[PDB]
Amino acid sequence: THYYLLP
Amino acid sequence: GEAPNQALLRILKETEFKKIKVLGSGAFGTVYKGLWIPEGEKVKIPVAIKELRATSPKANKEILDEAYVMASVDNPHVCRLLGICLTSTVQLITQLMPFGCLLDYVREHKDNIGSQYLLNWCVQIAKGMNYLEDRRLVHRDLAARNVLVKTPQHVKITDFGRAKLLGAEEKEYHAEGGKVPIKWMALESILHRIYTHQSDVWSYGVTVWELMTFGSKPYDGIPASEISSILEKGERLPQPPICTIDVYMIMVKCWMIDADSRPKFRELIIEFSKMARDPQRYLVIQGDERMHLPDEDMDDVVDADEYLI
Repeated sequence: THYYLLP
Repeated sequence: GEAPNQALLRILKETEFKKIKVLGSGAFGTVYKGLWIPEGEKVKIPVAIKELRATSPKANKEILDEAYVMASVDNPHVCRLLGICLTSTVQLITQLMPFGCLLDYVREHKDNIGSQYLLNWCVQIAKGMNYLEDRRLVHRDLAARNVLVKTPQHVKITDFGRAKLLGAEEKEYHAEGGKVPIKWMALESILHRIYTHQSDVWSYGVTVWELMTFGSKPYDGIPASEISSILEKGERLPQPPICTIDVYMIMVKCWMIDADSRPKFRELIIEFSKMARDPQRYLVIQGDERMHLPDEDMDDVVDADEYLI
């Protein structure tokens, strides 16, 4: 749960 | 600018290795604990066999360069691919790292880890990354979760799924959009999708901070939606309790915005090995002077690091 959406 | 990659990719038979146990399972398939027995070589090599279920051609396509990358690297502190097996479901065979993930190990053994080991682990990762830099390679996913424990005294870098090679003219790698480990990334990596060897130094800094806090979550409890604003405002990860200012001074330098102001991996090797010779002086742990850390047949077994082709 530490892979995130990059804007 | 580059030299030919004459690395050898070994194709293995399914009848060449024995599957003892299942380490873990997922939608990505199941990892097997097993022994690799080269046909008529009288050797048994403890292996980790990771091979997948519902394959999409996208999935297959570069589970394969991870294999391409791992087959090209050769260092005492880097996981080397032993070979692959082209079954109905493609087989990838790597060296068995019994004690598993380093992040889980420091969480599990936080009571019996001394300053000597922590400083050693920092040196070995620094050495591994330095080898990767020599190979003109950028890992792009360096974290405590991606350092594996062969023995408590021997760790290797892994997870090359995001790794990229750099051209001779190239100095920076410009990536494309996707889900990324924000809280390990450099500022330029978060903002401009720009990666470099120095961006790994940042990620290397966070990895150390994880170890010194025995597996704490970096920037825990704060949303990743703007870690990058905070990094701009000047804030960094706090100083771990066991860390002298010396050690923490080193972490901070890795988190400099000017990537050129960050330490090279070859220098991190020097400094940590400098501190590794007098551990007590640089890491204050209680009961430090009293701590000690250390499956199927076993007559012909050889470790993969001793089996050369």
